[PDB]
Amino acid sequence: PSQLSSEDLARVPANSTSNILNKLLITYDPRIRPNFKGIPVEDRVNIFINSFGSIQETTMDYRVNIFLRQRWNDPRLRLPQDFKSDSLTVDPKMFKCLWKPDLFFANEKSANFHDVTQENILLFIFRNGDVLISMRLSVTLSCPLDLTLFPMDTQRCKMQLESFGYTTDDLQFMWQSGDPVQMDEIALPQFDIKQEDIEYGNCTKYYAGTGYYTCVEVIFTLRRQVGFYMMGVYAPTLLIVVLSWLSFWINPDASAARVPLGILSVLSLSSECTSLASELPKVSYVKAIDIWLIACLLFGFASLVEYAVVQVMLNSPAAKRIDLYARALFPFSFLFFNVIYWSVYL
Amino acid sequence: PPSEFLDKLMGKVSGYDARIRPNFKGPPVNVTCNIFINSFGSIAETTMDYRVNIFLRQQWNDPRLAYSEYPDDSLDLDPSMLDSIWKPDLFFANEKGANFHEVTTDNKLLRISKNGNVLYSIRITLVLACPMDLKNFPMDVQTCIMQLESFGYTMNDLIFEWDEKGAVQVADGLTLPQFILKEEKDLRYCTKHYNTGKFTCIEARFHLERQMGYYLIQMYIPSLLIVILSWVSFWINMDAAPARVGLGITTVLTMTTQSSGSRASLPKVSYVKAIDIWMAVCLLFVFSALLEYAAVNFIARQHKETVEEMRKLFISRAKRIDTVSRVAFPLVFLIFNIFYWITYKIIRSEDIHKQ
Amino acid sequence: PMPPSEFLDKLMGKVSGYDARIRPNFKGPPVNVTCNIFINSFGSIAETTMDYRVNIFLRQQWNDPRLAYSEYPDDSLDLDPSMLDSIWKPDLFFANEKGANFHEVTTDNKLLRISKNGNVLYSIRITLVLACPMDLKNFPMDVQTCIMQLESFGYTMNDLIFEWDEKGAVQVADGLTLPQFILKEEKDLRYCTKHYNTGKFTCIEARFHLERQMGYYLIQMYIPSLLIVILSWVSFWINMDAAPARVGLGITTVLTMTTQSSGSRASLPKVSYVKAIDIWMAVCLLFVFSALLEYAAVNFIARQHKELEMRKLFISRAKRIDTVSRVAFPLVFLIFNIFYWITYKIIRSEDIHKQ
Amino acid sequence: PMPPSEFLDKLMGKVSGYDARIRPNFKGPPVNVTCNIFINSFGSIAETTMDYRVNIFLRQQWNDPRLAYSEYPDDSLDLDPSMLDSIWKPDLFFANEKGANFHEVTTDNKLLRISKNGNVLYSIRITLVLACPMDLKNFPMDVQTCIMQLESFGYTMNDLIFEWDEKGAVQVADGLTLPQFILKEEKDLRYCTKHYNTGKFTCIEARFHLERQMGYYLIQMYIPSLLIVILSWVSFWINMDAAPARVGLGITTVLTMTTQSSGSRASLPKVSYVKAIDIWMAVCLLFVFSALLEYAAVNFIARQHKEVEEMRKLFISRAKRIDTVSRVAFPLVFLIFNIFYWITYKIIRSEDIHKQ
Amino acid sequence: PMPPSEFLDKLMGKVSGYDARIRPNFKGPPVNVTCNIFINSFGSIAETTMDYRVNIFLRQQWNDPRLAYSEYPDDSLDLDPSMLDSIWKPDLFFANEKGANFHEVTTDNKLLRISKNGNVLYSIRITLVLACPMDLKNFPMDVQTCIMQLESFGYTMNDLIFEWDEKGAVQVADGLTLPQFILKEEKDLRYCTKHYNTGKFTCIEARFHLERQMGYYLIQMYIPSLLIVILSWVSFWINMDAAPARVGLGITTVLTMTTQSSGSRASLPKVSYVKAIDIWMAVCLLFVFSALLEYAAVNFIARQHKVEEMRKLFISRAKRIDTVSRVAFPLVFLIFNIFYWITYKIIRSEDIHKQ
Ligand SMILES: CC[C@H](C)[C@H]1O[C@]2(CC[C@@H]1C)C[C@@H]1C[C@@H](C/C=C(\C)[C@@H](O[C@H]3C[C@H](OC)[C@@H](O[C@H]4C[C@H](OC)[C@@H](O)[C@H](C)O4)[C@H](C)O3)[C@@H](C)/C=C/C=C3\CO[C@@H]4[C@H](O)C(C)=C[C@@H](C(=O)O1)[C@]34O)O2
Ligand SMILES: CC[C@H](C)[C@H]1O[C@]2(CC[C@@H]1C)C[C@@H]1C[C@@H](C/C=C(\C)[C@@H](O[C@H]3C[C@H](OC)[C@@H](O[C@H]4C[C@H](OC)[C@@H](O)[C@H](C)O4)[C@H](C)O3)[C@@H](C)/C=C/C=C3\CO[C@@H]4[C@H](O)C(C)=C[C@@H](C(=O)O1)[C@]34O)O2
Ligand SMILES: CC[C@H](C)[C@H]1O[C@]2(CC[C@@H]1C)C[C@@H]1C[C@@H](C/C=C(\C)[C@@H](O[C@H]3C[C@H](OC)[C@@H](O[C@H]4C[C@H](OC)[C@@H](O)[C@H](C)O4)[C@H](C)O3)[C@@H](C)/C=C/C=C3\CO[C@@H]4[C@H](O)C(C)=C[C@@H](C(=O)O1)[C@]34O)O2
Ligand SMILES: CC[C@H](C)[C@H]1O[C@]2(CC[C@@H]1C)C[C@@H]1C[C@@H](C/C=C(\C)[C@@H](O[C@H]3C[C@H](OC)[C@@H](O[C@H]4C[C@H](OC)[C@@H](O)[C@H](C)O4)[C@H](C)O3)[C@@H](C)/C=C/C=C3\CO[C@@H]4[C@H](O)C(C)=C[C@@H](C(=O)O1)[C@]34O)O2
Ligand SMILES: *[C@@H]1O[C@H](CO)[C@@H](O)[C@H](O)[C@H]1NC(C)=O
Repeated sequence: PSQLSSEDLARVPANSTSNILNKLLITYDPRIRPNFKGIPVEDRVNIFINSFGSIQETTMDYRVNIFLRQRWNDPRLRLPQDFKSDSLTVDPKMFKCLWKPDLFFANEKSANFHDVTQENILLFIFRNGDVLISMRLSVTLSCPLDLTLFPMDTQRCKMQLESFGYTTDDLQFMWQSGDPVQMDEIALPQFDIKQEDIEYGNCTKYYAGTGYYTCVEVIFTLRRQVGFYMMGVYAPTLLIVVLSWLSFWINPDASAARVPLGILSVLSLSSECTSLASELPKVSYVKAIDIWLIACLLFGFASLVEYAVVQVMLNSPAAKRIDLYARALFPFSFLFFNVIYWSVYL
Repeated sequence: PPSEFLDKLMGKVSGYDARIRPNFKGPPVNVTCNIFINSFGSIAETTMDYRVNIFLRQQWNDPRLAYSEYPDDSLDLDPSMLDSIWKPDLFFANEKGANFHEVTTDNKLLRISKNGNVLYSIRITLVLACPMDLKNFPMDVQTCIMQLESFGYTMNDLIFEWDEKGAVQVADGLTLPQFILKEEKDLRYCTKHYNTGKFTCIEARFHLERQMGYYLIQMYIPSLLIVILSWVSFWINMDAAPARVGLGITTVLTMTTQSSGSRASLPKVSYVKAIDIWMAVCLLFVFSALLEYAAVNFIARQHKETVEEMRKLFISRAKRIDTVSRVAFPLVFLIFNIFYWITYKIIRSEDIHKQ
Repeated sequence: PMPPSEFLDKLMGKVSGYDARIRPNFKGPPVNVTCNIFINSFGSIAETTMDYRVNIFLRQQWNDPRLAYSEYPDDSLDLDPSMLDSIWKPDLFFANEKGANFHEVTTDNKLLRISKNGNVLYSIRITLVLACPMDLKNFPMDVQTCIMQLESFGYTMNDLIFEWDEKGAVQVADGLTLPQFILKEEKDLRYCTKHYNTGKFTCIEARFHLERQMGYYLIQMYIPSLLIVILSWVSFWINMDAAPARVGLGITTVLTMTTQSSGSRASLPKVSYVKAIDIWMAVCLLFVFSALLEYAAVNFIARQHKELEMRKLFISRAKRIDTVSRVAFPLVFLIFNIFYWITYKIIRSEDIHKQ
Repeated sequence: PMPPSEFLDKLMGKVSGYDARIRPNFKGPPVNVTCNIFINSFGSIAETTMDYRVNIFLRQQWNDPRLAYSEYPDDSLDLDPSMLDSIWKPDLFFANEKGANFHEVTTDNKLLRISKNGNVLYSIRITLVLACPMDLKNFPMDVQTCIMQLESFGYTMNDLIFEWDEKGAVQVADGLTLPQFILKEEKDLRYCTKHYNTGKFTCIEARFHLERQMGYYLIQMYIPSLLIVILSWVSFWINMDAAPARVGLGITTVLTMTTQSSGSRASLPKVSYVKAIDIWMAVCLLFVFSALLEYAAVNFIARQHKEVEEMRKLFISRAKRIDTVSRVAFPLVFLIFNIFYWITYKIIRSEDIHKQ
Repeated sequence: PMPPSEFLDKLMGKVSGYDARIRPNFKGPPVNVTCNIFINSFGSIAETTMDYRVNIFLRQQWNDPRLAYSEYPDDSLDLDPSMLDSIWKPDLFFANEKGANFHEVTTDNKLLRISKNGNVLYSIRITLVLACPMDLKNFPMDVQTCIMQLESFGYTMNDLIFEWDEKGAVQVADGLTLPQFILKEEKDLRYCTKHYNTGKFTCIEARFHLERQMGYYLIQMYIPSLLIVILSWVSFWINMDAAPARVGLGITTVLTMTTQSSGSRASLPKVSYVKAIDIWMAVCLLFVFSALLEYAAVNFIARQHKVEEMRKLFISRAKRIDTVSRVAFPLVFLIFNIFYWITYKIIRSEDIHKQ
């Protein structure tokens, strides 16, 4: 519909989009950009965060639902004072017949539009010629993660909006002056999202043999909640260390009792470490949680090595000094480690 | 004739512009909404979502689509004709992935009355987002949310209303496997404001109650068996250090695996849940079982250090601890159990008042 | 001698005046549609999601007076599948359907045949994932009924009525064999007309009776469970004073039995009722727990002589407890095994009578 | 002498009067279509869902008298892939397909070539998720036959007949070494005509024989099972009166075998017949279980004397002779079992190899 | 001066007589297409499925004589992406591809530029899942070669020939860091022409060399394996007459080690050749297994004594074996460790030579 000035246009209604919009788009070519061979277009961009979530660590991505707003002055699309209203709120189906910038998310993994009952798009045309197109999009963006300091880490995730076909001489993207990213009252399960967003901007890309292209970036600061890992990792490992100390009160001559206590404690901690690796990606650097697990394994290992010394001393022909000292120092040394560890990581 | 009429109602001669809303430059059009729930299921805690199959019906009076020449009222039209008429742009704001069916043909209905009322029913499958409060996790009630908003038309053009009679209808013999869907549904008006303007929205809430049968058989009973197994140690010989220590450690380690397994399904939340209290106390009881033999072993060996009369006192002390423990550990567990189950039923009673 | 291309425009053409929008016999008796299905593949039954997937050929026959030809002397004229776009087709859809799709591997998998009287044959290849509610009171050895519901979305009982074919309504592919189920050769064809707010709609239902095969479950859960029970019994022959060996033996069997029960629930839904497998796993756990429970009594009885000829009687009592146990535990298990299988067999017969 | 555009319109154009809706030789002999298969990619054989994936090129040749030309001297013409929408193309669908898609990576992946005599060569890139029934009676040392059925949905054999090309029906790629299977060179080509109430329809079938590679199962299944059986025999050298050690050794070995057997069934479908792997695991489980019974007997016999000195010595001597014979018999009987198990399955496989 | 819209119509239009069905330079020299690739992201390398995913910009350049323009002074006029249908484009496609899709975020992600000489530049945003056969011997320390094949389905080498661009054929985005792999900067551009029964078709190939980071493998498998070997050595300092203690220690280490070996196969595909992680796991099992036989010999030798001189001799031999084992077992492991790494280091060096 409306292509080539809606063919004959024999119909004669009275002062509707049958007349106004068809008269507006009688000589409109969506293939030719506004202000052809002249000033590059300036496209104001806004985002509204419908839902933020699904920060997956295995694939290092997150999925967001947003509304994309754009604004650009179109000289051809000027209301000829026929309507005293500053807006038209035309049918959403009309987006196909008007020029639109070729915005695309450079870091995106998968995108889909949404068709609940109709196309989820809003088109507005002000009197001066400005156009406001809104669109409902669900985008899966890619976020590189630095998992050092893992249980207690902060992560910056970006969103880059750039053009694919028009260079910086024809099309230019900029962020809206006031409130560019209007978030929603949302809550994340495992993360905390601040209201301070770094509107970095620039990001202008240079590709060899094609030229410069415009880009705009919005960086989101996410802080991880440490509550889950307290109950999940730190408390279980701390418990197993306490069981390891129980051997120091069990009889020195109870070889068949203390030895199972030592070995089953060490092997239980090792299995707990393996389970943690399953969710995390196969990174090659050490994480903060690892220094905790190494020390817990070291204390577990040192309990069994302590008994081996006792068994040598008893059979060497006393050994009660070794056990008595172990009862005091082993909790005491663990206390110092905890003080240094938590203080270092605040 | 039938064929000629359809052209007359909306065709090239008619001049019906599908791009102009009814009552243009005038009062907003009134939209009445119906929902019939054909299927409810796929409630996943991990992703905090649920899936529904519904029939969405909309009614709006269109003055242009008024016919007097055919005597019959509410003549049913062909589904394919729906491209020609103006249809409101409904969408589910809290939705995640929607799909039409088209199993053999478009699952759509169209009816036009003499006065101009339109009825437009479509079959939709929806994956909707439901935020969940996983406190009181085994004994909880969850409110699901379904929001119908207009993306393109403001309050001057498009207003939404709920049907007075039978707004939400549930199919007969619909049984959720893990939940009990209550028969009281709350309908409210929640208008949305953005920087573009005001947009109509209507919301329907479903009150769901979690069935307690599965968790009792599969979580509470297995946990209460390990605690009892620990108590067997209080009858094993005091001198049997390999046996009681072996029995002690096995129970504590097994309980640790069960506690981790319980939290495997539901998400990684940063608050304390009801199941966590139960597992923690169970871990405390089994750990205290391991920590009672250690005190008995130590108190006994102290005789070696009136040497015989020193020997008697220590040996008696050890036995007393074991005998007292045999009745003490079940009794304290019993007192905890009655406190645990009474408070949560009280809290559950408060929750249904909120619902 | 009529040209084929020219004839194909005399019907289903602009010159013809055939309107696919208007149903046959407008303002008159309902259209009679006979339907057949061919079961090309059955499988992908999933307990967790309570659905199954089937690939079928759906044939429909209705009499269109307009599509009557006399120039060609052929009894029937197979036509190109592309022509189906220009003919009125009933809006059949499946009410229990979760997902369905068409097949476009090389061409559209459709078949149209038109007879001289005006009959139409319209065969479509479809694959549907159908929802089946399941009753799991007996997790093995049960009979599950899977239904297929074919109804009209937009045409009421005044316009479109669906009927099953008198002969061969459901035909199954030669040599179809489900891996874990047995499909019965008797299929119940009934009527379930639907009433909604928008009117009454035709619906026809075909149900399939599926019987679970016991071969897999016997060698993978029942025999492993039997091994754990018989392993526990050897403790009665282990030395009475060997506390580390017997206590370690008792606890290990009980904990492994617990894991085996946990393995069973992996593929099952979180149902709140009691299943048949739960009875077996509970009784097996009861036997192994009792064997550990027995040793605690023997240990408590045995040590009494030293703490308290009284020596001989206490020792004698402990040995007799072991001696009776060596025959009591096997015999009592045997009585349970006889009772468990025979009671459920008559239950199986009762469920077989109910189909 | 003729512009290419004009030839494209003069033949099969609206002026020409070629209707793709009517098949060639209407009210006449059946159209004969020759078929070819080039296997671009074979893999993703999944036991659990009993399917496999394949990437193929499907070539069909059929003689159309209407599509004949004399204007151009060339024997053949590589026509544009986009203009296929006005060609009459036979309907071909796969009876055992569980899923398929076209490929649109950059353009339409199709080839059309029209010869002077009217022959048409039409090639398509397809990815097929085909379903094959699998025996699994002998999970190791088995040969599986996969099926590809090419049949017509709308045209009966009086109209459309499908045949197999005389030379090079199925053509495998240069490599295409499957990780878990070995694809035999010989491929069976058969006719399996289908009969329905609608009518009789043509169909052609190609069977592929796949032999499972035994290297993975030996390293990761049989050898771990062998280790536990040997580990059990260590109990026949430990002290006779060391009840915690020997009973602890016996239980840990038996329970480990149960978890090893449980691991194997995970990757397999829930079939209701006894597989070859089941017989191995059962016999190995029988051996390790019998070791536990051996300690039970010697423990009972040793203390039987208490329940004068002459009886005590005889019982202890009786107890010790059990240990001596056990440490020799248990390896030897397992050795004898291994010879019977492997030899029978090889002769069974060899006879099946003749069948396959 | 002359209106922009007319140029769109006057060139490559109905008035122009441009035919997109007919390739440039018909009945003449083959069209030569130069290809560029810009790798936006590289990742998702999966050994199990032997594939990897990539996001690229595919640029093609060819010379169409029919598109020369001299009316406008400017060169390299950007066109609109929506009008690419009427442009003739080569039928490039990927031979080893398993799943590919276009990108439609807001508009089509396509760029078209046309120079005055007729040269055309056409870039597309594509996401590729590409099949990559892998040789998984030397699994922890393995360099992997990935290939990308670009060849023509419908045009033979008489019409369409593909060549790699002289400057910057394969370009990698700045700061692209694979998670577990390292991508070498040297890229192999080869010609692998394809021959079929249909004919000969042009093909160009690009090879990528990927080195596997061994940080993860050392921390999660090698270091835990060291613990089990070391923990086994603790038994050599435990008392000789501690059969429950020492055998229990032996069994726990050996059985835990087997589970650790079974952990590795989870991600690996089922292959029938020996890998390098197998040679490590096999030797580690040998060391712990030989420790169990070490105590078994000591236990057997000690009891062999049953005058007084005999028990002196046998008891010394059992003690001597333990002291020798305390140095022999660590020493032999050190010898194996030195030989293992140096052998696998020289092989890795040759792998770099093989690229
Ligand atoms: C302190 C541990 C020592 C070793 C004792 O541990 C044991 C046994 C005896 C040792 C002396 C077992 C231990 C619990 C303690 C007793 C503890 C409680 C009854 C509660 O716990 C504390 C700890 C908790 O944070 C560890 C703490 O902070 C809160 C702050 C915030 O709320 C205000 C909240 O936002 C944040 C998330 O958490 C809070 C004061 O509540 C009770 C809630 C315990 C829950 C812990 C667990 C349940 O499943 C977990 C895991 O799956 C498993 C394998 C082991 C469990 C465990 O290990 O449970 C487990 O980790 O006793
Ligand atoms: C030395 C290990 C013995 C067995 C000790 O293990 C324990 C306790 C006592 C034993 C004596 C426990 C062990 C850690 C160690 C302490 C180790 C470290 C603090 C680090 O390791 C060193 C050693 C490593 O060289 C083996 C060395 O790299 C070489 C080669 C490199 O070339 C590429 C070269 O760049 C470099 C210069 O030098 C490097 C300095 O990193 C630290 C990175 C290790 C963390 C290990 C673990 C955390 O989670 C893992 C796992 O999920 C689990 C189940 C067990 C953990 C564990 O097993 O923890 C675990 O595997 O102590
Ligand atoms: C009673 C627990 C103590 C610790 C005893 O446990 C053991 C051994 C000895 C201890 C003294 C083992 C224990 C079962 C009990 C014996 C119990 C039964 C034989 C049955 O149960 C009764 C009790 C149950 O009430 C919760 C009772 O209510 C019903 C009411 C309703 O119907 C009218 C029903 O809608 C509602 C949901 O439930 C009902 C009469 O069924 C039998 C069904 C037991 C099932 C339990 C289990 C099977 O697999 C589970 C789990 O996967 C596993 C790892 C351990 C099992 C277990 O732990 O089994 C397990 O949890 O003995
Ligand atoms: C010999 C078994 C006894 C039980 C010994 O086992 C142990 C300990 C002591 C016992 C006396 C442990 C055992 C290995 C052996 C020593 C064996 C080796 C060092 C190698 O093996 C040989 C034998 C093998 O022939 C089956 C032989 O054929 C090849 C021929 C072809 O190559 C030319 C090859 O294409 C074809 C596939 O196979 C070949 C020479 O490789 C080494 C490769 C062993 C690997 C085994 C394993 C690694 O992870 C597996 C598993 O995940 C686990 C839980 C246990 C491991 C194990 O159980 O490892 C495991 O199964 O010692
Ligand atoms: C549009 O035109 C009609 C008559 O053609 C007139 O009545 C109406 O007021 C006009 N609308 C305006 C001027 O906004």
